[PDB]
Amino acid sequence: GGYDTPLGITNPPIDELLDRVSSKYALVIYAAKRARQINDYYNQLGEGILEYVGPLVEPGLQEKPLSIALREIHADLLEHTEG
Amino acid sequence: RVQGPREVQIHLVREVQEVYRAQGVSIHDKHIEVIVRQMLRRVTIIDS
Amino acid sequence: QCGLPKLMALELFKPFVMKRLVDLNHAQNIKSAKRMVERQRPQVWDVLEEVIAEHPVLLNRAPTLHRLGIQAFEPMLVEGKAIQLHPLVCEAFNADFDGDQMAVHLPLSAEAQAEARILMLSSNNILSPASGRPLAMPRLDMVTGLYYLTTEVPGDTGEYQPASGDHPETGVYSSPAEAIMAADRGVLSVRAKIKVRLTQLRPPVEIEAELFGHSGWQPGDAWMAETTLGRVMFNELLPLGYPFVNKQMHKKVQAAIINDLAERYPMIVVAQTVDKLKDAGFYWATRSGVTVSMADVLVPPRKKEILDHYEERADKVEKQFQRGALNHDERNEALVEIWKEATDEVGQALREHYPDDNPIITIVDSGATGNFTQTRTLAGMKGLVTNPKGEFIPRPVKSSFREGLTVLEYFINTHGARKGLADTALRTADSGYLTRRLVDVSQDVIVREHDCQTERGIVVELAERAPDGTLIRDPYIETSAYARTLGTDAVDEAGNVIVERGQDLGDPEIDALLAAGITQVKVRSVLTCATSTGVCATCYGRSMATGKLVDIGEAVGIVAAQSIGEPGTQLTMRTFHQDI
Amino acid sequence: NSVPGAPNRVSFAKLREPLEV
Amino acid sequence: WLSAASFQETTRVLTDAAINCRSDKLNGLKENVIIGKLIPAGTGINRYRNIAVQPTEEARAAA
Amino acid sequence: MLISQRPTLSEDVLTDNRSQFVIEPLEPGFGYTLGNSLRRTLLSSIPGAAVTSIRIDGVLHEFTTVPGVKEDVTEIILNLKSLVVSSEEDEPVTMYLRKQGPGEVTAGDIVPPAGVTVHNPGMHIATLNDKGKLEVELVVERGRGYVPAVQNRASGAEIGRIPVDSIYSPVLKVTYKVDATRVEQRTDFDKLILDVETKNSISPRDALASAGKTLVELFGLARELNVEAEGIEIGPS
Amino acid sequence: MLISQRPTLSEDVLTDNRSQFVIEPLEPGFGYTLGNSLRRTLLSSIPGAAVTSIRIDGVLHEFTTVPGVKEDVTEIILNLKSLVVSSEEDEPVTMYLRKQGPGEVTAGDIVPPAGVTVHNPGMHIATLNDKGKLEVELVVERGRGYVPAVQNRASGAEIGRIPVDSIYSPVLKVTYKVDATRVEQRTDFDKLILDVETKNSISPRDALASAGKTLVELFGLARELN
Amino acid sequence: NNPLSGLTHKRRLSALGPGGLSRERAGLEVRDVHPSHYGRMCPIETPEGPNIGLIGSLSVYARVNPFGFIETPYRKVVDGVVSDEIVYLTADEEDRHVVAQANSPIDADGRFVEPRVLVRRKAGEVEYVPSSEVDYMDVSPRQMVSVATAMIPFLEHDDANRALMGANMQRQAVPLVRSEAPLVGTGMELRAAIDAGDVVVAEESGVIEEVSADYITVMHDNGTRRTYRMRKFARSNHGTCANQCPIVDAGDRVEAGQVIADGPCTDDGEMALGKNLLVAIMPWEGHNYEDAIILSNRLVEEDVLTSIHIEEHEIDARDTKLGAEEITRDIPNISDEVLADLDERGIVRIGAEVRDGDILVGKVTPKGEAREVRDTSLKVPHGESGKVIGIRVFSREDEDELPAGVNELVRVYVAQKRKISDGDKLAGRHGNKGVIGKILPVEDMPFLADGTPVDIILNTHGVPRRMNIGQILETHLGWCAHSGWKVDAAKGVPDWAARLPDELLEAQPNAIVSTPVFDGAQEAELQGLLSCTLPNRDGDVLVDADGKAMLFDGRSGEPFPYPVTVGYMYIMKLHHLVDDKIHARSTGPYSMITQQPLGGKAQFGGQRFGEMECWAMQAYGAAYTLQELLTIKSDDTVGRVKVYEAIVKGENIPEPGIPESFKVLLKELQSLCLNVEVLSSDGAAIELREGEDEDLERAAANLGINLSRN
RNA sequence: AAGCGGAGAGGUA
Ligand SMILES: Nc1ccn([C@@H]2O[C@H](COP(=O)(O)CP(=O)(O)OP(=O)(O)O)[C@@H](O)[C@H]2O)c(=O)n1
Ligand SMILES: [Mg+2]
Ligand SMILES: [Mg+2]
Ligand SMILES: [Zn+2]
Repeated sequence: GGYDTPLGITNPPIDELLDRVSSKYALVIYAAKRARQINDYYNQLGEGILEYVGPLVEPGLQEKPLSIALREIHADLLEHTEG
Repeated sequence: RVQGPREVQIHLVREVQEVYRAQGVSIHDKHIEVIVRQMLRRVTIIDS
Repeated sequence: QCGLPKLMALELFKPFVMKRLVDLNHAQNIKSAKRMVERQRPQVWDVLEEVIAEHPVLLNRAPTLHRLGIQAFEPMLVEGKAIQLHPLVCEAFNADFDGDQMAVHLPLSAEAQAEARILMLSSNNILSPASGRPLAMPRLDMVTGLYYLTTEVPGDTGEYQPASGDHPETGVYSSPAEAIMAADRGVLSVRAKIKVRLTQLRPPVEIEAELFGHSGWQPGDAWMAETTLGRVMFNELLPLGYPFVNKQMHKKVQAAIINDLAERYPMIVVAQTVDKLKDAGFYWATRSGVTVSMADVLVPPRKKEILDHYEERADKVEKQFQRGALNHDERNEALVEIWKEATDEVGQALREHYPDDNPIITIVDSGATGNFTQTRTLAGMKGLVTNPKGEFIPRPVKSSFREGLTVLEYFINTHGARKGLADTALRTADSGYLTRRLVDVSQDVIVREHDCQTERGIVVELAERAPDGTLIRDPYIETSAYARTLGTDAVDEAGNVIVERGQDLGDPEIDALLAAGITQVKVRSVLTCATSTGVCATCYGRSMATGKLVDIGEAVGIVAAQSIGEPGTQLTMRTFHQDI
Repeated sequence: NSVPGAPNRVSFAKLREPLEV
Repeated sequence: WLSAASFQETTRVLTDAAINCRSDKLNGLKENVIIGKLIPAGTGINRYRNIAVQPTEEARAAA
Repeated sequence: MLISQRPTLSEDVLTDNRSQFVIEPLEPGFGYTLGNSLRRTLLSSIPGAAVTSIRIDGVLHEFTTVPGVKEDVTEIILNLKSLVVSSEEDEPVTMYLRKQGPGEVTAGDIVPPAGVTVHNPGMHIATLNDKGKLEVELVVERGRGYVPAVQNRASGAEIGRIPVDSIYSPVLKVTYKVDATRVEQRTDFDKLILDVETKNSISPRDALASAGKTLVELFGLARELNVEAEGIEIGPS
Repeated sequence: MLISQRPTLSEDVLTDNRSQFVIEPLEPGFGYTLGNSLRRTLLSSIPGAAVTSIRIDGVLHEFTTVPGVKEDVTEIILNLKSLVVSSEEDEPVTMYLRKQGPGEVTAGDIVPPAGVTVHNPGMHIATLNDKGKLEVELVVERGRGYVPAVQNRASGAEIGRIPVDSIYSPVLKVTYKVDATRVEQRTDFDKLILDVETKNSISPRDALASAGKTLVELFGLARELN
Repeated sequence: NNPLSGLTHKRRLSALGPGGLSRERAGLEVRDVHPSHYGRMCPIETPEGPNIGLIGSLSVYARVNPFGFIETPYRKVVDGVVSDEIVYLTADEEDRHVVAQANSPIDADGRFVEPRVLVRRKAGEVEYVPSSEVDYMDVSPRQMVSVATAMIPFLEHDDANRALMGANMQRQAVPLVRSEAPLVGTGMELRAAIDAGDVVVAEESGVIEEVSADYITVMHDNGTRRTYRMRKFARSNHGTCANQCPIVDAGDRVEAGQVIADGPCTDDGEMALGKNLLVAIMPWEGHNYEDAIILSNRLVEEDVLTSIHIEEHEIDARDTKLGAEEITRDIPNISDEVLADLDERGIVRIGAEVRDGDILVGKVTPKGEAREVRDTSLKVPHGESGKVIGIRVFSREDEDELPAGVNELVRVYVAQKRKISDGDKLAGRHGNKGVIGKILPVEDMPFLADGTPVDIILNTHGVPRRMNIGQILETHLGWCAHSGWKVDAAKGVPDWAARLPDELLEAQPNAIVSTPVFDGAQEAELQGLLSCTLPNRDGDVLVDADGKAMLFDGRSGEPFPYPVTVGYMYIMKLHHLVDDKIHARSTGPYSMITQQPLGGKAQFGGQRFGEMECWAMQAYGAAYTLQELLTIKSDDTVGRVKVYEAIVKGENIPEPGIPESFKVLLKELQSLCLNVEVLSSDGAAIELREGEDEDLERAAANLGINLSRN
């Protein structure tokens, strides 16, 4: 698209993210579920391995899990089954 | 009682819209139809 | 973005800062970190910077009359004790900076943050959910800047001179860079007609069709424009593939441009264009030269003659009454008519006297603020005043606020301000009570499914057949037919179909319908839906705030009540301004 | 005036006051 | 009866409810807000709460 | 005294002839005393060469169209006014452009005299179709800035000499902006972003380097009033 | 055409603390930016000396009064806020003020150490009627800009210390006037006249030298790009 | 707040009260201006809240009858000659005569210039009648306005709303440290300060014998001597500072009724509530958008707008069943680094600077089963600081009057100076009001030709639509007064200066002039004065005949393209400061019946999330934000601690529970003899009565109800 | 290891 580089909360653009789902209300749960999975993986790193995997994309210097989840949704590394 | 529900709905929506159009306020008619729809959902029982 | 004081940020984010202090080994336990935060050691401002990044906050201002009273922003630490708010979000909140205050809330869990970051962000809510008109657009000073910039004044410096003999053209330029260099040297004005060679701006429709036709690949294709430099500098702010406008920017023109952008482009483009317009408007409002002084307030040249002419007639009526011909009411009505006519005549004389570059007239003419009644009151003649009961006092106020009212003219003029101040404080209760009842009646109407497959619907007039042999568009057609799905095929002349069933009625559909010659239409309405509980997304139609078909799970029964009850309450608290 | 040590503040007024506050 | 009681005329509503022995299904917005669970609108309906997220096979295998 | 924070100059190469420089962290209020001076010095201080007048045979009285050529006089003037030429000689130099036959007359047929060089040979000037002939005489001089058209002095002698504007400066566009940085707990320092776009004869880095050598020698005049003055020192590199 | 002239600087004295400086011939348009660079530098970043704290004999804080002195401590501090002093040492230096008996305590009763001078020896500080005695101790330091008061417990000072606000800049007023020579033939140039008035603590010619030194140091970042 | 507010608190007529009206069920015909209020009750000054029209102020000349009816003075006119006899009339009688207007054209001999005059008839109607039957006249203009409304210059050029706002806002100004007097004002300031009672006035003539900052000793002419004491740095009802300063020398001769000492907001006997500032009127870079104000940095360096605020704290040592509480130094185990400022027997030392969390007086209370003791010393609340001015200690040992069961009472006074900063509120006399949006350095503000920067910048988009153009007239006249003028009358006198009183044809720089409320300077006289003004130290005239100047740009240096309106204006600092309005909280005290956070700033209190905000959240569709707001952040007693622990330890936030408010509601419904039950999917009503669940207290630190000890 | 309810008055948006 013909837009300047987004900065902060506006990256990735919501116009691209909204093509991966069917509603604006499914994206919230999609990202929240993925973020919870990432956090659960992170905080039990020292103990017995858990099924949850991630992050799939290379994280930044210090990034909160929600941005990682959104950047994985944008890169098309996940898939969800609406219930 | 005389004409019917459709005439009542037309009358209500038009009468409500006139007041707001006089002062210069724009509201799409779809916002006044939920309320009017909610005002017509019952029946009085005559013989049981 | 928003600006947050360091003290408030430090107090709202205590648990996160304590966790980070323990993690980086700046403390030894959780009891040490709490004391370190309470005593505000210099080791607490190092981590606060990176613990608030990408964590949104919710800002709220009371009363919350509609949805856009709460919005989510990204915080940035500032020095001081006041919250900094963007200029463009002051119309949704209805906030001005003379003593207002706001409240700040913080989301905690992952779902709360996702909702604040996806649903409630301030860059996603630019259109009004009640009519679809943009709410984050230039206003006040920005309108004045954009109106000064894009204006052409005849006879200015460097104007194009179409002559021959000695100097061929004297005013054609080779690029905007050369024009800017000339303006810097002071041999040109940004409001003088010139001819430029543009290469990175798309031509209008007619020029594009006549010159290139197939496609104007604007990256490198050149054309000649006949315009001012301010208009080029204004067009360099709109998206790359947006045709050249070349008009003076009254407020309505800016509103139409914003509407078109929001309708045809994604949201990031509009959110990034409004900021550029803001910057340019603020920059050029300082150079516009609008200032108020007692010399700018001109007066009619012939007020005395008009006033004496009407005073003679008033005296005639009074004498006739005294002789015994008229009663009291007839005398009052005659005097009221005479004085209203006199005030209108003086207003017309004033409007005719004023020049066109006066700040007093320019501010109102550009659509920025105010009306002409206030200008007439300030520089012309106040007119007729009312009574405590509401009637008209036969004696008028023949002096403006520029000359200064006398003692009893100033006394009988206080009857009309007390009434406004008292009604403003007594009708708001009625407005709020009505809004609460409306919200409680219709709190269960929610979009439940996608389509009920019904054959029913309402009929909309959609323009009328003029007796002369033409069609006049219905005056109120954007509140009755726009944003509604069609219910039956629009068949004209029994020859073909213009719009098929299930099509949204936008601008092109309406224009094609009028061109084909269809007057009355049938559309799907919520009154005739067939769903047992709630409504469906096809009968309701298009969402006024987002422009797409309404989503499943929307609470369309609270937004309706808020949309109805906001304007009434808001107009109750602005009585004397301009009743309800 | 009428106060023993008041400062001098010249006035634009044209009328005369028969009575003091 | 909970919503009606919280709107107006609490005493009359409660007297009628007690005489009639009414029961409340708790399937609205006001009632859910009062008792403290998710409202049945927006991100609170079943089709949106019951979502399953898992990495794709190709991406999972790659890492 | 010492500032305690040495400023540094970065660079970002957007395009072969367009760059953005950044200076940070400047002390509070020093981003506005540098931006405007740098912009003005870049725009109207660096010398260059440009066309000053042209003479076209045939077109003597009327100034509307030249027979044999599709273009008119104004288009020819605009095409010639965007020539990127460089000259070392100080006196005015006269060059001739002669073209015959059907074809596109481009800037590569100028055949300049010694010294002057044309840096953009592939620029369209005109196009001859109806067996037209082009004979143009151009005058090239040197200067700095945007010296506009100069009224003809010896009008009677040289009747057809058409004066034009001159773009002497190699630099075409410059802009600046000022933002805020933290640099410790202060939070209110300054950062200066400067965007430069030049012509096809100099590079933006060289232009910036040449604009900061005419400003040192401008405030050297003030500094020579009193050598020992107790100013401010950034320090060694 | 290329101009072979080079800009030059000349001075013209009007008084002991006012002066005018003439610069010419500049390029057309380059007359207000140079003047404003100089003016912005002169009004912010000229080093000077100022008082930093005071200590009176019988008073413990600012909101009090001295016996026999007609003013309270707060307006004595406000009166001292307009003292013009200069020093050349690089450490805080203490000055003493002692007065007894009826009279008027002015700035000429202060005895400064070696290296400090008071350039305003006639200003008014206080008045002592018949039973008032004033014994003040002042501290003087060097710096630049405006620095508010430094809290007592930050520096671990005593209890009778009274920090005061300090202003260091020795420049009073600056303005410029640009004279254009806009004629035909494209032979243009500019003249700049800069008018500087100082605080009597530094000659107006030295403030300009300091500003020029600062700017020549600062505009040297772009030159190293070579 | 200041002398004017106190003087206006009395002279106030109230319709409410026992035996009067009601604030809600009042109406609209009793809150209106009646034609019989002319001369007796001011129509402009009144509150703009729910008390509008139910509270008013007495007029300047009115008095009260023995029966209780208000009267006004009129000057009696007989057979067309206006006499000098004054008679006090009440509305009953005033409805029986015909009363002329105050500003009528008297012919300097007792006859009206023009027979046609506006008169007030029986029913309050005004009519134009020939000057033949009149029998009374007004004593003067300004007879229908109060004392606070008579201090606004150019009042007849403002609309009623903004005039009301300015009259109300003049009573909120805070005293400054210098208090200079207005350059252009009315004649009402001198009397409104002497009669308020905040100054010292000599009672009898004499020769001042001694003057100090504490007292003034005056030696009368009959051998008697009198000493006046002065109150220094005394706290006001509202926390401001009340000070008095002598303004006489050691040999001057005074007279009865002369002013001897100043007061809080007084300057040489005249009321002074603000300062004179140089104003330019223009939009500037968007920093004065929507009623914001741009300020210079010279007003912070030179303490132009600064004020002293004082605070008072109290503690009591009362008896209890287990023993007696006593203030001492032997506190239980606490670092000896914090017991440094406290003197030998408890209370802090005078002159010590204190911060938030410091100890003022050290009290210890018997804990209970000796050596069982607890710390309950007096601390400093959040966000407060300043020096300690004085300490007052009362005791029961020395037979002092104290309530029963209290042995000692201690009060500590703390003072601090306060500079102007972003968020503080400023206003003018004409209804202007705004907050400081920015404070700029001196060197990047628009400056005149001689190099003097402006002090404040006011936007031009708020003047025309609010109908208060008295401020631009005040700006013009203030510039003329500041610079001085001289009318050239060598060859006659100009036609526009025929009515100007002599001694008003020439002025010196920094003059002080007066503009009464309804007869002052006309626009012809102002336009004439603007054209004859003295130059500066050089032969330069900065402002032209229209009152506009040419300014430079402080950041770029290029001059602005058009001239701007420059002048001097009188600005006052209101008592709405941003230091008393910032508040934040994360966890603190909770309530008792319902466990929701407390409200207010005095105790750490939360912000109410009302019903309309819930409507907005439901309309957005945010179903998790609302649930989290209503359960774990407000009422869920078990979710709060778990949420805090999860946040501190970095794990995921848990799920909510059931709030306490629903349980309280069910208990009340059961107490009304109603059988409410919560059923399951197959009957079997849920117990909903707690249980034997995890009772662990992790995280150590108290959630926040109280502070944390070392 | 420890407290925080009612009544009235005046203000800000
Ligand atoms: N009792 C009250 C009094 C005030 N308010 C709130 O404060 C504002 C008063 O605006 P205002 O009248 O003071 C100026 P404004 O409305 O912005 O119009 P203008 O810019 O053309 O001058 C309203 O928006 C109300 O929301 C309230 O909720 N209840
Ligand atoms: Mg407003
Ligand atoms: Mg407001
Ligand atoms: Zn349907």
